[PDB]
Amino acid sequence: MAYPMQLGFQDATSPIMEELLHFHDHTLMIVFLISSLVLYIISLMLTTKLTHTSTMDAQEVETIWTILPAIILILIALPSLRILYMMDEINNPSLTVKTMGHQWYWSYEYTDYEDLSFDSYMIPTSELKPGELRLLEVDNRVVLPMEMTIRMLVSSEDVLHSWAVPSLGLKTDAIPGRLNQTTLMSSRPGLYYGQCSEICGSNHSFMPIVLELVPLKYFEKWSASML
Amino acid sequence: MFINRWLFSTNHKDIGTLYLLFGAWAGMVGTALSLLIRAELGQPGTLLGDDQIYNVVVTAHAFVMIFFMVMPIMIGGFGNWLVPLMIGAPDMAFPRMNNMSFWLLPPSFLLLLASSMVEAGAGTGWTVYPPLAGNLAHAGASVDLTIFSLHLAGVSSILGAINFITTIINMKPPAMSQYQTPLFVWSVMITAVLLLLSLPVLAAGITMLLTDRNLNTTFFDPAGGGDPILYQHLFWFFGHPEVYILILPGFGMISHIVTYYSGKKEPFGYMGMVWAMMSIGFLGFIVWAHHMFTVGMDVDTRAYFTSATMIIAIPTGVKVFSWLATLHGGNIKWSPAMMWALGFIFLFTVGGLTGIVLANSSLDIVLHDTYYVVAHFHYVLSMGAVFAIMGGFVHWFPLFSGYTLNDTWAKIHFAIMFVGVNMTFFPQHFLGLSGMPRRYSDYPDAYTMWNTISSMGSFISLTAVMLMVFIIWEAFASKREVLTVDLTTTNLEWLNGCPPPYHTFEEPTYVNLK
Amino acid sequence: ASAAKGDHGGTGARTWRFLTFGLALPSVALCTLNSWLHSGHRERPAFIPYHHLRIRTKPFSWGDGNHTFFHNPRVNPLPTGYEK
Amino acid sequence: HQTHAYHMVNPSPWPLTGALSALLMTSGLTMWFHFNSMTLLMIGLTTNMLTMYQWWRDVIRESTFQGHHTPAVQKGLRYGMILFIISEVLFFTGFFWAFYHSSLAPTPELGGCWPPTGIHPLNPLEVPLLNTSVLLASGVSITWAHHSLMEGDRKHMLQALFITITLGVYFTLLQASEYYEAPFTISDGVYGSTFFVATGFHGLHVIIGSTFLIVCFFRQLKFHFTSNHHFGFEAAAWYWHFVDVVWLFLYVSIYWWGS
Amino acid sequence: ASGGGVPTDEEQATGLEREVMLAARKGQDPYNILAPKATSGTKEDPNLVPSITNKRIVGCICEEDNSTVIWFWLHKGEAQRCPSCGTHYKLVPHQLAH
Amino acid sequence: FENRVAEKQKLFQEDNGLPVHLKGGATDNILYRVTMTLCLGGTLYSLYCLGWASFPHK
Amino acid sequence: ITAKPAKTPTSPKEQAIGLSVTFLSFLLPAGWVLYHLDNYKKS
Amino acid sequence: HYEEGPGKNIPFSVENKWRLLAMMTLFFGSGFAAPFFIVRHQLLKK
Amino acid sequence: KIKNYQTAPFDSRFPNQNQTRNCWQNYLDFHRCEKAMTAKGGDVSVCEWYRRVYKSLCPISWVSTWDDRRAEGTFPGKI
Ligand SMILES: CCCCCCCCCCCCCCCCCC(=O)OC[C@H](COP(=O)([O-])OCC(O)COP(=O)([O-])OC[C@@H](COC(=O)CCCCCCCCCCCCCCCCC)OC(=O)CCCCCCCCCCCCCCCCC)OC(=O)CCCCCCCCCCCCCCCCC
Ligand SMILES: CCCCCCCCCCCCCCCCCC(=O)OCC(COC(=O)CCCCCCCCCCCCCCCCC)OC(=O)CCCCCCCCCCCCCCCCC
Ligand code: HEA
Ligand code: HEA
Ligand SMILES: CCCCC/C=C\C/C=C\C/C=C\C/C=C\CCCC(=O)O[C@H](COC(=O)CCCCCCCCCCCCCCCCC)COP(=O)(O)OCCN
Ligand SMILES: CCCCCC/C=C\CCCCCCCCCC(=O)O[C@H](COC(=O)CCCCCCCCCCCCCCC)COP(=O)(O)OC[C@@H](O)CO
Ligand SMILES: CCCCCC/C=C\CCCCCCCCCC(=O)O[C@H](COC(=O)CCCCCCCCCCCCCCC)COP(=O)(O)OC[C@@H](O)CO
Ligand SMILES: CCCCCC/C=C\CCCCCCCCCC(=O)O[C@H](COC(=O)CCCCCCCCCCCCCCC)COP(=O)(O)OC[C@@H](O)CO
Ligand SMILES: CCCCCCCCCCO[C@H]1O[C@H](CO)[C@@H](O[C@H]2O[C@H](CO)[C@@H](O)[C@H](O)[C@@H]2O)[C@H](O)[C@H]1O
Ligand SMILES: CCCCCCCCCCO[C@H]1O[C@H](CO)[C@@H](O[C@H]2O[C@H](CO)[C@@H](O)[C@H](O)[C@@H]2O)[C@H](O)[C@H]1O
Ligand SMILES: C[C@H](CCC(=O)O)[C@H]1CC[C@H]2[C@@H]3[C@H](O)C[C@@H]4C[C@H](O)CC[C@]4(C)[C@H]3C[C@H](O)[C@]12C
Ligand SMILES: C[C@H](CCC(=O)O)[C@H]1CC[C@H]2[C@@H]3[C@H](O)C[C@@H]4C[C@H](O)CC[C@]4(C)[C@H]3C[C@H](O)[C@]12C
Ligand code: CUA
Ligand SMILES: [Cu+2]
Ligand SMILES: [Mg+2]
Ligand code: NA
Ligand SMILES: [O-]
Ligand SMILES: [Zn+2]
Repeated sequence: MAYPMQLGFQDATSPIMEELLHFHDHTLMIVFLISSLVLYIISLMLTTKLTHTSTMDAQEVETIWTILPAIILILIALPSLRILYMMDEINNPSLTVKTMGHQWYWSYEYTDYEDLSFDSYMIPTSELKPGELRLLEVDNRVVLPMEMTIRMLVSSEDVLHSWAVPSLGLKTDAIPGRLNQTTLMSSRPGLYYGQCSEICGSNHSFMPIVLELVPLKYFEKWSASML
Repeated sequence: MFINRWLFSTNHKDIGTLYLLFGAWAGMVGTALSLLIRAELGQPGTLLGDDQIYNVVVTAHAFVMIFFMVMPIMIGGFGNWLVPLMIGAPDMAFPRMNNMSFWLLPPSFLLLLASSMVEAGAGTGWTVYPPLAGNLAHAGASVDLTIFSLHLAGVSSILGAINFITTIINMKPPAMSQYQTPLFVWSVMITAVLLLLSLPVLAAGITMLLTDRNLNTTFFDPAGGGDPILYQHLFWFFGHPEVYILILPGFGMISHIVTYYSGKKEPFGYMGMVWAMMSIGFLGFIVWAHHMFTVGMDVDTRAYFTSATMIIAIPTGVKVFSWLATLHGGNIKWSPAMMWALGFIFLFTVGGLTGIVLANSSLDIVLHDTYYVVAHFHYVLSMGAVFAIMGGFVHWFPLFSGYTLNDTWAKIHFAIMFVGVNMTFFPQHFLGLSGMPRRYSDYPDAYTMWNTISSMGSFISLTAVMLMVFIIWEAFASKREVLTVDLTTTNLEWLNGCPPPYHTFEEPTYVNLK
Repeated sequence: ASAAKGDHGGTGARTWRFLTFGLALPSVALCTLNSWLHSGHRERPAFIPYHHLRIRTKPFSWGDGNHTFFHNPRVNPLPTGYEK
Repeated sequence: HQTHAYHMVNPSPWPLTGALSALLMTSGLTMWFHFNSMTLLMIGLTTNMLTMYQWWRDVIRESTFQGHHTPAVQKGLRYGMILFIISEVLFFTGFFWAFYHSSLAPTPELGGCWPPTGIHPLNPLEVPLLNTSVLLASGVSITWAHHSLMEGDRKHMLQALFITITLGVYFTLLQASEYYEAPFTISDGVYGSTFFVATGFHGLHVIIGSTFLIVCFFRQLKFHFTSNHHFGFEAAAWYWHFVDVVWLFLYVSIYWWGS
Repeated sequence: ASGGGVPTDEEQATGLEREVMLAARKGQDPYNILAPKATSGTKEDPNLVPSITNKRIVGCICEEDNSTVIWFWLHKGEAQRCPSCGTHYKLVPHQLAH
Repeated sequence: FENRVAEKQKLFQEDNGLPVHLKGGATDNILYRVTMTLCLGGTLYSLYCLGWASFPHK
Repeated sequence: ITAKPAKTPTSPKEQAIGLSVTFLSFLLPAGWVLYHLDNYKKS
Repeated sequence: HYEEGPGKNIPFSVENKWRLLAMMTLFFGSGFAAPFFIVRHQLLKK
Repeated sequence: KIKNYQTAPFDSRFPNQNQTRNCWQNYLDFHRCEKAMTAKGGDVSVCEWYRRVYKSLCPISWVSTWDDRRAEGTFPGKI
């Protein structure tokens, strides 16, 4: 989750999101190199009574400042596309959990072995236990075994939603009659929070997502208690 | 006379003046919505107590500001005034069809305002994606009225695009090559061509949406074998070219302003600036699905769409560096317009860079539908499109009106406007990384400080808008008439005096073939 | 291809007039021979109430708002099967 | 007094009556779809016809009678009309995209196959082949009308232009027939949707074209067109090839391949 | 397959379209449909600029392929010069339309 | 039929200072007022209609 | 650019007025609505 | 014919600078008010 | 006979993010199998894999609906 006065990305919970942090660092570093440079050359251009209003040859400098940006772009593209093709992969996962968007809640379906399905609604604000976070807590969390490659299949039963967990670097749009797949791999236990990321109507702000990542042992027992 | 002059105009100048009044008005509508967005978000809790209304206000805000403020002022307003004057044409190719381009917009606008009045309004976001936008989650006439509002604006812009092209292609001096027309005209011809190819697919897209909602087609409804994704492809096929349509006339005006206020006879690298605007125009048509990086298209398609989006940086860069090069060794006049132009150059670049961050389908996973995307586009639109509009306006106001603005007041107006937009939009960068979604009427407590600061910024920008009005008033109140204008040798538009006569180039320019 | 003919000599309308009566219309009449001779009310299809056809997400703005605009009772059933 | 060859146009109300009629028609459709009433749509369609009439009336008045259509003004109208056809090409391109989108990747709901489980499609070698031969034939017959007009042959210009309109009208009845006789509807999922929205917009263009030609016919009856100046006829011939050509793609894409 | 009945521009052309068509025969351009051919633009051989008042906006493409046109008003009287390359232009006023 | 273009030419080129949309007699005036009347009628009626649809009915 | 003097000069006091009127025309009607929200939310 | 020059090529009189302020104030005024009154309108239906 | 199921394995036929069709295919392959065995003296035992994979990937509401339609006879798939 986000803390007060946060500037950057949520602390990474998965190796994908680690790679995005480092990649974001790479890219933002270049973005600083260039925004600084333009600012400097503007102030350079505007601070000298020296004039030269006659014509200037165009076809010479225009090489420097077409080629350099293209070499700079490849320096961005390569790492970017590596991380993309990594996000797909032959992953071969232990477990497959479906999520279904509704106006306005998520339902989860663990159907590998038994027909385990539950609704996961936002705790209202008036009903919060002391220390429980406004707009983020759910009645029934998504319990998942840690350090396991899980398959998430996202869909909707009404309109577009979008299943996001920044902490894990997951955003997959929920589309009716479509089964979108994303893989999940929490490197640690914990609670890890997300919110609908497509405008689904009146209550788009208020259908959040909580991952409770415990170990396999405690997952098995939870599954059987939710049937 | 009032009627024959102002309802039946066949005069590019008068029609231009009509467009400027439309945009200025619509602009106030657009602005008030923008404050209603930030008042709701300015503290934790729900202010309107009805989130469906918040979604309507957001949706209206983007339609108004895109189609009824930025597009009319730049293409309708500056375009009709200047294009004919800059190429020594007595009017536009179709002076009467041109009047219909203008008169379609009031009704177009009425229909949008109407959509928010009836039922619970179109709380869809300006993308209008089904099924939310469909006849089940948005039953009633709100969305249908939004669709028609768009149809009318669409036809209007298509008819104007035909006019600008035809005018620019066919009504130059016979001696005059295309490679001899100023950069602003180029910019409008390439914007005209974008409108021509893009707006017809929008019309197709939102018709198929109309018929889903009213004629029991299933273009987009999986029940009959439809696909919500078909719509996003069609929408965004137009959608991306539209963002370029919105900035391209801005590049024209800056090119002109930066050149004029440097006391150059011409912008650095003129053929480069053409090549760049044709390049942007062209790459703008092959990049659209960077808007669809989370819908579950192939990793290969996502790789392509990433790699293709990145190349736009090259041509766009040529322009940034050509402007800085135009400044080089200038006799700089620190006019208000020049500050607007310099403000743009830097603030557009920042906005252009956050766009390059978003280009990565890997990172766009974590950034899509967050305030990073809002931050990116408010930089290139509120500090890009709007800074070019302001610059253009203060620079050419005396050509239109025959009166001068108070430079000191205009300089104050820039300084207030510059602080506001930056305190408003910069922090939203953090909101994005920190994972605050778009289209939220309320936020986890953590997000409070930046929303509080962002919203205060909005109120500053408003004191700038209210002042600009007064400034326009003071110029008309005081009536200081233009005598003299520098650099008419290389700015034909000024050459007929301020303001120019009803009919200019009764007798065309004399230009030698040599 | 070139098609298997000639002219290009004295380009009259005469040539296009010759192509209109000499190929264009005869072709129309052959396709008309073929067409008004294959025609014969396709023994109508059988009604299975599939959920991906006879869609009704909002009543049409005419009739009972359940009949399409060129409704042929003989080949187009309503969502509840064929009429009298 | 002007010493350019461009047309400064008389203050005209028709741009306004055009915009207002555009409001009445959109408001009318809304009133019709949502609050079952045509009154407005009725009003809208009238002010639109009236506007279109008087607007194009003034253009003929301006050109045939006042002679403002110099070689320069003429050029402009060519560009204008090509640019206009181009916007239509992109407009149809939406409906082809939609068809190709759905036909190349049929969903589970359709039986994961094209054409969908339960659609008894039309045969392309029956009337659709007729429709094609009729429009292709009208492409020859108009081309003959055009050559007759430049060789200064009145009788044959008209004769050839009549055949054209007749073939164009023939098409329209055949299509109206096919529509009625078709065992599927616009309501029959994405097949119905892609089929009737596309062919329907194309059919709508065939009527605008037939109308345009009929306008050029009566103009010719009254001797408006010269041997060497007849832009209204040129544009109509251009627009007729557009309509003919859009038909071929519909025939090859929707009727043949997607069957 | 031969017979008349279609008017010619010669017969039926009218107004400004007619007058352009008549001027074009006599090799004239009273409506500036054609780029005028430059003289050497010396003081003795100045570019004759027809006008129908006592001033006309002259545009000068001083050197070929130059993207920027130099514009200035040419007034009746002693031949004025391009401010940029100094080629000469002189207003030969009037008639053009009787 | 008879070519009468050159007659229509001389009516429409007459220097009587009417705009082109009125230059062809009183019929133009009539047709032009019918158009404008219907437009402004329908536009008034449509705003009214819009007034009705902006408030709800049970 | 150079102009002739103001044909109808706007005095410092005339500007205080115009600015005040201008500022108030955006604020009062907005403020009236914004101020009375509680009584719309619960009608 | 139509009048030309400063304060004449516009659909509004700038003859009186206070009538002008009155005009300008209703124009931008009504524009900036509209959304507030729409929002109200939507709150008061329900 | 080649069991120990945890979840559906990766499938080279359905390699992208869209698995709509992987659900679809494995559902038919099942009810196609299941029909072929019962109606020609055999056992449904061999069709088990296809049921596991469709149960894993397919939303309950999708299977629920398709089952209701096979019953109704309005199932658009060739079984
Ligand atoms: C310089 C520029 C110039 C521009 C020029 C522009 C002008 C355009 C015109 C010129 C263009 C030329 C193009 C080349 C020709 C193309 C040929 C073609 O495709 O037609 C095949 C097509 C094949 O026939 P078919 O109907 O499919 O037969 C199979 C059945 O459907 C089977 O169905 P079933 O199995 O369900 O049926 C069961 C059975 C029931 O079982 C029973 O119980 C048996 C019942 C017995 C039925 C009795 C039938 C008797 C009919 C025979 C008549 C023969 C003599 C008639 C003579 C009369 C003369 C007026 O029914 C039957 O018996 C079926 C009988 C079928 C026999 C075929 C019918 C005869 C047609 C032959 C005409 C070919 C002429 C070509 C054109 C030449 C003119 C220049 O031919 C035609 O039917 C007509 C073609 C006419 C030419 C059209 C040209 C223009 C339009 C087409 C252009 C191509 C498409 C464009 C897009 C492509 C993009 C790449
Ligand atoms: C208004 C709120 C200000 C917030 C203050 C931050 C508090 C610090 C806590 C005290 C700090 C505590 C340290 C905690 C470590 C956090 C690590 C992390 O994960 O941190 C992640 C951070 C890393 O970013 C930073 O490292 C912050 C950079 C801030 C830039 C300074 C600009 C200040 C503008 C002034 C205010 C607005 C008015 C003018 C705006 C002018 C526009 C630039 O998040 C980002 O990725 C920011 C993305 C910004 C993208 C925009 C790029 C273009 C901007 C223009 C550059 C011009 C260069 C010349 C420099 C020229 C100087 C102008
Ligand atoms: C005028 C408006 C405008 C302009 C010009 C742009 C320009 C760009 N935009 Fe943006 N954009 C929007 C308006 C605009 N955009 C809007 C409104 C949305 C949201 C749509 C919605 O959801 O509502 C959006 C969304 C958007 C997304 C989707 C994010 C998401 O939904 O998840 C992406 C992804 O690539 C993107 C990228 C870019 C890029 C690469 C450019 C490039 O054109 C920028 C090029 C400019 C520069 C790069 C700076 C100048 C160049 C240099 C200094 C050269 C050197 C630089 C380098 C080598 C890096 N934009
Ligand atoms: C040109 C486009 C444009 C402009 C100018 C603006 C202006 C502003 N916008 Fe908007 N905005 C969008 C385009 C624009 N916006 C789009 C496309 C979206 C996404 C919509 C969606 O989610 O569906 C959006 C969404 C959006 C959101 C997100 C809502 C949400 O997702 O929850 C927010 C939040 O702060 C916001 C804020 C602002 C603010 C504070 C201003 C202003 O205060 C900035 C200051 C600028 C001005 C006030 C303009 C001044 C100029 C004039 C008044 C014209 C003058 C005329 C003449 C002189 C002739 N905008
Ligand atoms: C005979 C050949 C000529 C075809 C045209 C004839 C009549 C209709 C008129 C014009 C059509 C205009 C646009 C296309 C829109 C809709 C599709 C119409 C195609 C059609 O005609 O489809 C019919 C249904 O039409 C229906 O519902 C009719 C619904 C009537 C409402 C009109 C359409 C409403 C949508 C208008 C949107 C306009 C947007 C354009 C904006 C301008 C561009 C920017 C098919 O009949 P069916 O019984 O379902 O199947 C046959 C079964 N035996
Ligand atoms: C749901 C319903 C939605 C409704 C939306 C429709 C909106 C409005 C409909 C009312 C408009 C109809 C009135 C006719 C318009 C006539 C335009 C015309 O004919 O324009 C001509 C030029 O364009 C040319 O040729 C080339 C351009 C010709 C185009 C003709 C007009 C097109 C109108 C419809 C465009 C739809 C866009 C299609 C693509 C999506 C003439 O231009 P003028 O400046 O007049 O003359 C100048 C003089 O030199 C002539 O002597
Ligand atoms: C000038 C041409 C330049 C050459 C570039 C070539 C590009 C495009 C044309 C090729 C179209 C065939 C597509 C072949 C490859 C994809 C096949 C396919 O089937 O694509 C389909 C979509 O294509 C569709 O209709 C797509 C429909 C077309 C949309 C493409 C955008 C272009 C439109 C603008 C053209 C305007 C120019 C005017 C033309 C006269 C469906 O998507 P899939 O991903 O299959 O969904 C199922 C997945 O689960 C499988 O993994
Ligand atoms: C049931 C029906 C309802 C449907 C609504 C639409 C209705 C009707 C549309 C029919 C179109 C008829 C067009 C009439 C045009 C007449 C004007 C004309 O023909 O004008 C000509 C110029 O062309 C010009 O402006 C060019 C004029 C441009 C014409 C283009 C018109 C296209 C219409 C498309 C509009 C709809 C698009 C689709 C929207 C869904 C005149 O110059 P010339 O011919 O050289 O003559 C001069 C000589 O006499 C002297 O030597
Ligand atoms: C961009 C160009 C496109 C512009 C928009 C096109 C306009 C389409 C108009 C369609 O009008 C139809 O609607 C009527 C609906 O009332 C129908 O009659 C119906 O009305 C009767 C009277 O209530 C009913 O009883 C009957 O069902 C009857 O079919 C009738 O077929 C027809 O007039
Ligand atoms: C983002 C746009 C908004 C910008 C912020 C607005 C700044 C202040 C604008 C002033 O407008 C309000 O001020 C009064 C409160 O100070 C209100 O008094 C109301 O309440 C008073 C009691 O406080 C009564 O005296 C009055 O009768 C009256 O109804 C009044 O209605 C309202 O116009
Ligand atoms: C040749 C052409 C125009 C010259 C003219 O005829 O006046 C010029 C205009 C802009 C030029 C391009 C731009 O300067 C940007 C590029 C600069 C690189 O150094 C070469 C390729 C590059 C892509 C240039 C190639 C070529 O010289 C262009 C395309
Ligand atoms: C009216 C005119 C007479 C010759 C002339 O006007 O100079 C003639 C010449 C060509 C004639 C047309 C052509 O012969 C083509 C058609 C022939 C059919 O008899 C139907 C009428 C038809 C559409 C004719 C109408 C009319 O009689 C036309 C137009
Ligand atoms: Cu569900 Cu937003
Ligand atoms: Cu884009
Ligand atoms: Mg999104
Ligand atoms: Na809030
Ligand atoms: O011709
Ligand atoms: Zn010179």
